[PDB]
Amino acid sequence: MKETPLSNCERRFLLRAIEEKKRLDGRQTYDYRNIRISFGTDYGCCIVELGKTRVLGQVSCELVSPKLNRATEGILFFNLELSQMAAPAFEPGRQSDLLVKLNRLMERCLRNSKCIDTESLCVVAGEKVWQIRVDLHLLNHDGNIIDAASIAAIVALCHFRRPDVSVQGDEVTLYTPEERDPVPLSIHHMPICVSFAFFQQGTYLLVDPNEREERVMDGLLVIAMNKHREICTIQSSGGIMLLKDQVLRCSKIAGVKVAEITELILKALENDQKVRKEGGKFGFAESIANQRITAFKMEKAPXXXXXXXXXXXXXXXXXXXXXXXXXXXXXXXXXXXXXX
Amino acid sequence: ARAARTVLGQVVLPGEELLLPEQEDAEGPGGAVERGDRLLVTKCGRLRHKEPGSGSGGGVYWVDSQQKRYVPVKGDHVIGIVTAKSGDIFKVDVGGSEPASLSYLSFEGATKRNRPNVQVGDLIYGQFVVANKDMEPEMVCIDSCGRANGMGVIGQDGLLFKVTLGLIRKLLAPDCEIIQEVGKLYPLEIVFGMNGRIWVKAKTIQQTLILANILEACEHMTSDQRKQIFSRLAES
Amino acid sequence: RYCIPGERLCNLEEGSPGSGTYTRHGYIFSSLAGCLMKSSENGALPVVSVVRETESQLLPDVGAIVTCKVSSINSRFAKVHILYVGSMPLKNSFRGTIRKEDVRATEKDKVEIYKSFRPGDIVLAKVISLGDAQSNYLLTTAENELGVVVAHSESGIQMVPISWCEMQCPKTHTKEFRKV
Amino acid sequence: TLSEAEKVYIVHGVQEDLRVDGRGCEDYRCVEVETDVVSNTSGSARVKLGHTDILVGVKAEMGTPKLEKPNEGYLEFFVDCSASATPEFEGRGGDDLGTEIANTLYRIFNNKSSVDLKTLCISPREHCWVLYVDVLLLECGGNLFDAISIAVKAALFNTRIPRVRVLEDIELSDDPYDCIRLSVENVPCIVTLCKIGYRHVVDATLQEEACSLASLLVSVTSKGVVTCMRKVGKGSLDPESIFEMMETGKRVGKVLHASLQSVVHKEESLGPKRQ
Amino acid sequence: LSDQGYRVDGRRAGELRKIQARMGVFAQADGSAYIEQGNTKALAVVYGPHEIRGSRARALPDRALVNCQYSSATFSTGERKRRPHGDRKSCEMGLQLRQTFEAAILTQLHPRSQIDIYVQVLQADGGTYAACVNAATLAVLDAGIPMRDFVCACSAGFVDGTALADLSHVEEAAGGPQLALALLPASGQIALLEMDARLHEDHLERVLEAAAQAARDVHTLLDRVVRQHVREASI
Amino acid sequence: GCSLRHFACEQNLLSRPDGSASFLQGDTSVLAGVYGPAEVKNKATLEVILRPKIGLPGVAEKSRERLIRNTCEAVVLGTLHPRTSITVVLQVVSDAGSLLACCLNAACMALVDAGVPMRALFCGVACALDSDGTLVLDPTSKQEKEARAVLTFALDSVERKLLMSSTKGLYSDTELQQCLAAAQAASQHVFRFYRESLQRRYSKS
Amino acid sequence: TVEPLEYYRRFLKENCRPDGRELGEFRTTTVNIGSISTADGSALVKLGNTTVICGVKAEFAAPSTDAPDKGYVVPNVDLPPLCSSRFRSGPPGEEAQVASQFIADVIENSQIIQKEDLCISPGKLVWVLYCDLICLDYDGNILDACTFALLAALKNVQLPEVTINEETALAEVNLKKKSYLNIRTHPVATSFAVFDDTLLIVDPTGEEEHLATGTLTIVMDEEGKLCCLHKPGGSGLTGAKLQDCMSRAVTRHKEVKKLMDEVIKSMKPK
Repeated sequence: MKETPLSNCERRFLLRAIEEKKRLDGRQTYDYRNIRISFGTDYGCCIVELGKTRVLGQVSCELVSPKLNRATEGILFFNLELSQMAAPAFEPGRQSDLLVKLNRLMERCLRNSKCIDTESLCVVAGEKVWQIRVDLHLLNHDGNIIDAASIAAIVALCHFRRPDVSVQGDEVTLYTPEERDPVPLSIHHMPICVSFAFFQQGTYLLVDPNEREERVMDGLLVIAMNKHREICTIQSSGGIMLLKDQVLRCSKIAGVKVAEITELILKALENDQKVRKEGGKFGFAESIANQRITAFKMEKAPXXXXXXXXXXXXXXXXXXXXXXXXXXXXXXXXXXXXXX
Repeated sequence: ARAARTVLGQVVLPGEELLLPEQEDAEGPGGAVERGDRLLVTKCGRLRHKEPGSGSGGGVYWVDSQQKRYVPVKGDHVIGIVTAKSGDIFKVDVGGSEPASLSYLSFEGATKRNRPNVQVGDLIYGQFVVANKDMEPEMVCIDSCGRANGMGVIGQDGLLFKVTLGLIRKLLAPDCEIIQEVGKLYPLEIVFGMNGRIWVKAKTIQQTLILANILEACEHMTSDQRKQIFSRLAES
Repeated sequence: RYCIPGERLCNLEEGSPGSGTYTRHGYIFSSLAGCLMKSSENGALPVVSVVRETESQLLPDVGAIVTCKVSSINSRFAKVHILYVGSMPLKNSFRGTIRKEDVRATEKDKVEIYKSFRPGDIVLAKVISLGDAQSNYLLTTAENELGVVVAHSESGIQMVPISWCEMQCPKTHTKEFRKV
Repeated sequence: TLSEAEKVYIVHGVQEDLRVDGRGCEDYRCVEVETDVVSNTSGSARVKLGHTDILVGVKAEMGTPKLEKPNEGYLEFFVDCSASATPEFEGRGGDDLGTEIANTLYRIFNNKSSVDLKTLCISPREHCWVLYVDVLLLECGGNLFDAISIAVKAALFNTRIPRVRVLEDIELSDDPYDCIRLSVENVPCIVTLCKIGYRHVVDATLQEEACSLASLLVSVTSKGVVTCMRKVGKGSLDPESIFEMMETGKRVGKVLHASLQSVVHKEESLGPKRQ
Repeated sequence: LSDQGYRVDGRRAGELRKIQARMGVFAQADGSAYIEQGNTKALAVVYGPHEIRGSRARALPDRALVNCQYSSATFSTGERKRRPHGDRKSCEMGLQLRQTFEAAILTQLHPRSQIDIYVQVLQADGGTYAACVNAATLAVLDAGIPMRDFVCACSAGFVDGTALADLSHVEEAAGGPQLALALLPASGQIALLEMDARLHEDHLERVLEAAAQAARDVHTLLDRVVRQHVREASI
Repeated sequence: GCSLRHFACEQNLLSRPDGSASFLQGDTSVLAGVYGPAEVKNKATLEVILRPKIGLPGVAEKSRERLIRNTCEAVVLGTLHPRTSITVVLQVVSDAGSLLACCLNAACMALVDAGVPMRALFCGVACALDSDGTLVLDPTSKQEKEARAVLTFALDSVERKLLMSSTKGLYSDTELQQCLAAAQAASQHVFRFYRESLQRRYSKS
Repeated sequence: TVEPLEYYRRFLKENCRPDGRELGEFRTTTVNIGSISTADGSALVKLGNTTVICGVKAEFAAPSTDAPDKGYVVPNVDLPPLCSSRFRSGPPGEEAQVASQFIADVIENSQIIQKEDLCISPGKLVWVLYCDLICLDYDGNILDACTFALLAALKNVQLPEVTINEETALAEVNLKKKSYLNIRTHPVATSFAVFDDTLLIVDPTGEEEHLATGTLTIVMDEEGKLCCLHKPGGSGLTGAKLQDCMSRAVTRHKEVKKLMDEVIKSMKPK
């Protein structure tokens, strides 16, 4: 669609300022923009905000017939989608280079960590196993994705709720009324993404680049570290001179961050759990719903409701009544003689 | 609906009919003119009105709104990015619903001119004389009033950053000192695009950065505030 | 009075064909398919052809007059849609692909394209030389009767020309500039 | 590419019985098949034709062979175009010939009945043998559509289907014991004839096919039966002229078709453990 | 498994798996190369800096352009699957290829030039990538196109609390502890780098080092396979 | 008794596009994105894509996304200026009843925000009928399956003029009558709500 | 032409169409039932040279796990580069599809056939329906051409009987073909073409529906049970205005109903 243009000075100076080890959005070299997380009305729903980049996480529940081979550990699927409204240039279909690399790239560390059990879901191995699909929707697109992208999922993955009531012998039955209790998951390990942007021979290194940054950076690296201070995946891109040595701090540094980042999931993951059990308040996001301006919520009454409902005859009778007699004519027009 | 000029000298909705016992006027932005006369609201904004009286060759009934896309007008002041140079004219961007166009001559030169002095991805200060509903707009850099030169392709180094129109307006209001208020600090060079574009450039990145950041917030402050807040910068 | 692209009538010894023409080794086979027509020549022999239902064929003439409705307007360049190269033509193949420049928007004056013929209106002009180097045609509105002929107001009215360089609607009042 | 100044000689030259490379009219070139080079499956061959390279593999499978013909075995041919094959056709370019030859090799062997639906039919209506013949093209030496005729058969005589015994279940496979192998000279082939005036040729460089609108598709077995044969072109021909080229099919094909159909042994004889 | 100074394949975890390569094979291209990492086979071909072909549009000026296709023999694997349908991997793979030379290749002297290198897996057996890497590398070395440095990719797997280099296939089957990199001994910059295993934050120095050095060898190895092809072709 | 459910909306959210709008109908909401007036290398054309939170966009969508598209060319005076193109995208945020309805106002605001010139505004209202002939305003995921007649109407802000409607159910004319009319009163509220909220955004403009 | 906008309406202001019709014109309505032998139930209806043939083939499957013993009815609305060069050269077209479902939604809004009867073996067998209709010549009310192409194509369907013997399925062609195809409800659809100020025409044409400003179709059971209402944005409206469409649609319904009912004793048995 519309190509988001890009000045010269803008870029150049944007860098000029990196040479300054000064962040334009005025932060420090290894910090994250604040990231927020809102939970959905229903369970298995979430929204992430890496501060301007927004992701959508939804997980699914199914009783599919596992695959051939190891018909003993059910399968799972995830998908990441890039929206139109995502970026301007995001007309559905073309950006593959991202949706390719990224979708797969992301999806890599998922089966990499196997942080997700595949037999606990499996009810009747060989016959009926569970299929859990997870979908990612890039709402807005500003700077570092894959990270909110990961958070999105992980953050999401922990909130979903699988149903189950009673299945004995070779029969399966589940009732939402009994489902009012059993509905959890197998989140063994939780891995996250940490990208590192490079600048001019990686003689400068940034973390969680914003959109503008995103552009200026020559080469970028990602990392995957599960709570257990260990990796799952790394990826080098944008072609650079990545000295095994330096490759080493980032790796480190990434761990450093994954640390705190987790905190939140759990942190809020808890805060959420709390509300359902107390006062109560599911929804999408009342926070943006109360903060002054650009948003409003109120509830209004429905005897204006039934008062006019009788008027229907007035318009229904006045008009159609005289309109029904033309039928006597249509009876004979094309039907009678068409016998040919 | 039913209204006239003052009936609502305030905020309206997209889809309203209103008028005054008139004859001729120039339909503004979010208003429609058809009915003797009458007017319609298209976009969603408050009512604005500038009077020509008779002598003042300028008079219209206006409806503004803080919305994203920028809308070029008469000879307006905007900053540019050059989308491309195709033949005698190149399109620079202004964040309108499309670009605009600049001549292979608006820099007081005959051919074999402003060649490396005109480049894709560049910046430009220009007033476009042509922006009319049904036609596309084009801008210039000379001072045709006297063919002088008040608008050049922007600086050697510098910075441009978006800005809430509400601010650009208020920031450019003659009755606002910020402009002269800024007349302070040395040594500095900045440009102010209607299209919300401030290109700056102070001693170092820093004073420069501050200044912009300072600008990013400018709005809500003691009509005075900026003052020291500025003389704060001014001083260093 | 009909022919199929697979039957033969005469041969190289009597006539040559323009329409429905198909020839091999001297006989007459019919390329086209639909109808048969014969020709009389001012030479004591006939020309053979099949019948082209589309009697209407490309005929926009080099320096000829035309009916057209404007498209896009560049205060520097003007674009148009032409339909009738007079009237006999209904052709829409060349559809609207024609250009004119201010210099030729008139013979005197110096009023910008913007103040001559707008995007939506139909205009009349004669044709200038054509350089299919870009698939464009040149035309002029430098005549006392030439120029543009259509007028629409802001309200949705029609306009009459109050002068040589104006059109106006009776409802609201628009003193506008259009090369009458 | 495709030039006229040059297309001139090309046509007269081939009528003149002076091809291009010291070749009369119906001349071929050193064409060999190396059987088995894919240490990953049954049937295997690398036939290099002039300046083209083709490779075909085969593997076995059990169970259902279909629905209407359960009590038997049928073949599956999957074909591939190599981005290295056509400096032209890249990612969405294989589809072309890649689907076509997949069908041309799919119909020939389909009706040919030179298929041991018998030596491939486990538990009829339950288990059946299925072999996947897959293709790859590494270059184009002209008449390349024919190299597939050879690599398609040449890889078949080496289809040492494994000696497999199933006992209801239970599976027995002898890696040392390779006897439940099926290979017969009933196997069909491809013979093409493109015209270069009235002097029509088979196996002619591309520079050569370049001077023609159509070619003829003919198929013959060990001796001379016919498999799928078709006319392939954007132009047209004269039937009287069809039966002549047509016979060129049983006539010229069996020549090196017979001389090659033999070489399968030449490799099998001077190397039972030498290779 | 693997032990006592003898890996499962039957080799020192520090000793690679002999590879022979036929470079400058088919001469109907410009860049040609054949190789097999022990029992992993694939063919990589490149075509010189020809002027922008098909789709005359897109055409990076300042520097050349690069393209690379990756596909694998349906049987080259263990069983057999759909190559044009399960593209996800390959393509993903392909890009990886792209980037790598896209970095080192010198498109800086081939404005608008379009160099396309396509690779195919003939017989798959671990270190697939690293294979085509060089497999491709050689392919170009052949098409002699100038390049910053000569580069090769290795694998490095950490098992039994130890570092193994060039996890062939069987071990690839492990816990999945495998990392790879493309490398330019030139200065030893790490061109490409992709590890996908659940290793703890410190077997890196080790595993990292593993492949790192490993390349350096693969390098000297082909350094010869190459130094030889120059002198003989010199005849 | 005939009341539409909880009402809420967020405007100008996504910094990326020219038009952002998130609408919330009770435990249901949707967000719409507009990359507004665009000159694309005549008039102004509007194409809209809506995808769901779960699964990929089905064909049902394709069709549904069309109605929205049309209902708009209708009020979008934007169609005005030529050469221009305009895009909207809807995202299934919170389903739970009155699905289509939400999208409408969302997309509507999507534009309001995207400040594209409008002529009128359009709101959607939905209703469900039970095997006992009972209709409700701003139905429910519960209401919806428990009902036999389900409908959503696109209405004129200026004229109430039902600018569109699509439905599946077991109702007749005797049905299509009050409900639409009723739908009027309901839409009227939404329509009222807008005003107030729009007063909010411009609260200090 | 891009110009004749009003021209077409000139007829309209003085109510009349350059077709020679006005407020309601069920022009050439023709059906050829079972015209397709190689299909168990078919109906071809061509109106004002537009051809949507409903070609229905039946197949045996397996009713869902959740919906145990539930039948199976499947439609497909396609349009190749046939009915109009102005069509794509590949996968389904924007509208091409909307209709696809339309019929479907109709199929489901109609209750024509209870899935109950489709199940071959309640809980392990089902009857699948593929009613594919294709417009050979597009031009006007591509929407109605289906309600009929389909409604009739169905009455044209007839199949044997269902049987399972010792873990096998026994159904023979010359079996017992009863209840071939019968629906307690035969609602149909009609399409009106409208013009801004609601001056609307019916059974719009390829061109008529074209420069149109609003489309609206209505499906109603025999008993007048408004199956579904369709209005891709119709300039706005009036219940009463709709009321006219309401009743006056009924009329064109009886006609078609008869148009088909007439194929009962004649083209059905001939």
